[PDB]
Amino acid sequence: PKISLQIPIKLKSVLVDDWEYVTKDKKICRLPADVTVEMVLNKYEHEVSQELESPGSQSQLSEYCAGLKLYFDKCLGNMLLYRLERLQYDELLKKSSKDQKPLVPIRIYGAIHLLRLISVLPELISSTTMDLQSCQLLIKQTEDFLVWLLMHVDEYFNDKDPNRSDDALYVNTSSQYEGVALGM
Amino acid sequence: PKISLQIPIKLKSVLVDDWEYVTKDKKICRLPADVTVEMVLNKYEHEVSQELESPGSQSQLSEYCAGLKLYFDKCLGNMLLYRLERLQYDELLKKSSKDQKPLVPIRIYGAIHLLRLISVLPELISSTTMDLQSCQLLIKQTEDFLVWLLMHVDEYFNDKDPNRSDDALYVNTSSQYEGVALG
Amino acid sequence: ISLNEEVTFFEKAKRYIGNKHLYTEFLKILNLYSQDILDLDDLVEKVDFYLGSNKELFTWFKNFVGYQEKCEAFGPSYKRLPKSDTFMPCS
Amino acid sequence: EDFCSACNQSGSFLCCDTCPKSFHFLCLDPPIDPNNLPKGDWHCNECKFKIFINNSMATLKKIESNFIKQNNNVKIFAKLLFNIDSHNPKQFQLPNYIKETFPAVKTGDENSIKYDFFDKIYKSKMVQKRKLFQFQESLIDKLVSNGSQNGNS
Amino acid sequence: IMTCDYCQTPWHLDCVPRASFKNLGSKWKCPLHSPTKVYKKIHHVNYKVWKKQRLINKKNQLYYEPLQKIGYQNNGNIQIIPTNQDFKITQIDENSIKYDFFDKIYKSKMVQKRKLFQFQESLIDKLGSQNGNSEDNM
Repeated sequence: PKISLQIPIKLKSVLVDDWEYVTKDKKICRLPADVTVEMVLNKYEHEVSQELESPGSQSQLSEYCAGLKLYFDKCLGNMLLYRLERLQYDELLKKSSKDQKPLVPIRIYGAIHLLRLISVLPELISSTTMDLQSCQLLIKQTEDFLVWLLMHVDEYFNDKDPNRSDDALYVNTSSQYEGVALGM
Repeated sequence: PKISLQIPIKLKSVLVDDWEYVTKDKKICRLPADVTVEMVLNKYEHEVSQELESPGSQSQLSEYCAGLKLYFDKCLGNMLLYRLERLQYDELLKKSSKDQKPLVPIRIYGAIHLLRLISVLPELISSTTMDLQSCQLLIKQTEDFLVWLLMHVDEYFNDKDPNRSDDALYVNTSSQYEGVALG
Repeated sequence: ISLNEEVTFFEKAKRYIGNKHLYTEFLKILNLYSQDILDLDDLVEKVDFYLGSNKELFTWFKNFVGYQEKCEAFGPSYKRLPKSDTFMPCS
Repeated sequence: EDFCSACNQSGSFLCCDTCPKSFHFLCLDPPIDPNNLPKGDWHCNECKFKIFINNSMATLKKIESNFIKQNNNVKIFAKLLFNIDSHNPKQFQLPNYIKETFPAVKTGDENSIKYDFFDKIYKSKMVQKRKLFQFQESLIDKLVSNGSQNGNS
Repeated sequence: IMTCDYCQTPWHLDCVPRASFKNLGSKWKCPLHSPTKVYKKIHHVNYKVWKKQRLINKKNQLYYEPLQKIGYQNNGNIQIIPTNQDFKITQIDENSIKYDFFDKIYKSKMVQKRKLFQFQESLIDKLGSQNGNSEDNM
C-alpha cells in the first residue's frame, strides 16, 4: 500500500513551525550552518555502532548512514529547498564555481534540511520499485534514526541559547532580496 | 476452440505433488476429509456473498457454487480418481449400501479433489456445445474462485508427513490394498 | 588474532571445497541455517562431509557455531499405515 | 501553461520544446540565470531522461540493473538515487500527513571486502564484550556497597 | 568407486558407507548436495516441513535480486550470484551469506551468554548476608 512512516510528535512541530518562518519571516540559514549534516549524521554512525552487537547490524547501520550522505547530495538541488531558499542556493553554485571546488551540500547545510528529506522520504519510496522487505528496512533505520534525534532535538533543532541570532538556525533577510526570490 | 484457464502457480504446484503422492509414493488421501468440497464452497459462497453488493452477481455466484456441487457428484466417479484410489472409492460405495445411505461425494472428498475437477474443466468445456458467453462466464468465475483458493491455500493444503502427523491429508496404502487396486 | 581466521573462514573453505559447483551447495546449506530452516546439529553434520579432512579447520567451525557433542530415526525401509487399516481381525 | 511546476506559481519561463510544461528560471536544478540561456531546446530533466535512454525499456531496466550493481557500496539507496535524476526539480512542499495531524494551517576491491567484513566483526566484538562486561559489573554491584571482585581484571 | 548422478564427484563405496552401486532404483544423491526437504522439530504439531520450490518453466520463472543485502528472508530458494508468480528465486550475493551466517551466530551467542549469566544472577536474586564467598574467589 502506501508507506507508513511515523515522525515523532515534537519533530512534526519542528518542521511545520520551521516552514512557517521561511514563508512569513523569510529567514535563511547562515551557510555553512552551525551543525553540518555530516557531523550530525557521521556521529549517528558512531554511537549506534557501539550498541549493535551483530556483524550485519553494523553493516546496515553504515549502509543506510553512508547512503543518506549520498542521497542528500543529489536530492538537495531537486526538492528539499523552498522558493526563497532556491535563490540562496543559486549563489552557492556560483560561489563554488568561483572557487572551482565542487559544491558539496552535505558538509555545508544544517541538520534541519536532513529532517526535511526524511519527511519527503515515504513518498519517494512509493515511486520506486523496491519490494516490501527492502522498504521495511529503509524505514526501520529511519524510525530508529529519529528516535536518536529526540535525545539531541534540544541541541540543534531546538534553539539552544536562543537570544543570539546566530544560534537561531534561520536569519532574517532583506525584502528586495525576497523580490528576487519571487522572480517577478 | 481451445479454452485457457489461468491456475495460480501455487495451486498448480499442489496438484503436481498430488500427482506424485498417488502414482509414485503410492499414498492416498484420507477420504472423509476435514475440509470437504461442500464446506469449501459453503465458505467461499458465504465470504464472497457479503463482499459483492449487486444482486445480479449474487445469482451468478450462488449457482456456480450450487452447480459445481451437482457436477462434482456426477464427475467424481468418472474422471477424478487415479487408478490406485478406485478401490478406496469402491469400499465407500460398499459401505454406503450397508449403511443404507447413498454416498454423496461432496460430503466425503476433500478440497484437492475439487481442484482436480477445476484442472480438467477446460477439456470438459471444449468437448460439449456451449454458448461462448457462458464459456467466459465459467472460466472468469472459476478464475475468481482459484484466486480465493490461493488466499486460503495454507490451511487447506498442508504438507505433513503421513508417517508422522497422522493428520496429514494423505495416508499410506497397505501392501494388500495396493495389490488389488493395481493388480 | 581470533578475528583473522573468521574473516578468512570462507576463503579457507573455498580453497578446500575446490570446484565451484560444490562450493555453491556449501553456501546453500549455510543459507538454510541462517534462514532458521535447518537446525544447528544438522548443519554441522552436513558441513562434516565438506570440511571433514581439515581437522584443524572443522574443529574451528565446530567451535565457532557452538556445537556441543555428548523417534526421527525412522529408517528408509518402513512406512506407517493409517490407524483404520490395523483393525483387520486375528482370531 | 502559465504557472511554473516547480515554483508552483506563474513565472517567466524557459521552455523545453518537447514537453509543453515549462519552468521558472529560479528553480533550476543547475541554476540557469535568464541572462545566460541554453541554445533553443532547454530539455527538462524528465525529457532529458527519455532521450538519454532513447525511450527503451530494456536499456532502462539494464541501466538500472547496472546502477544497482555499480553502487554496491550503498545498495538500499539504489532505486532512489536512480530515480532522482529523471524527475524534474520541485519546490519543497510540506507533506500532507505531517500537516494533517496539526489542527491549524496558516499558508495554503578484494581486500576492501575483507576489510569491510573485518571492521564490522571487530566493531561487533567490543559491543559484545562491553555488554557482557556491564552485566558482570552489575553482578559485583549486586553485592551492595562494594564490588564482589573489588577490582577490575 | 562410484560417481554422483548430479554432482559427478567420485566417492568410494567405503567413504559414504554404501553397500552397493544403486544403479536400478533412482539417481544416487551424493552426500555434499543441499537438502530438498527438511523436517525441523520446533522443540516447543511436533515438527515443521520445508520443501524447495519446484523449478518452474524458464519463461514463467522470475529471478529477483533484492535491494536488501543482509537479512532478506529467502525461504530457502536461492540462485548464487557470482558477485500469480510468487515463485521467485531470490538472487543472493556470496558476501551476503557470510554476513547472514555470522549475524545468526553472534546473536545466538549473546542470547546463550545472557541466559547463563541471568541464571547465575537469578540464584542471587532468590537470596541477610550473601555468603557467596565471591570475595575469596579470585
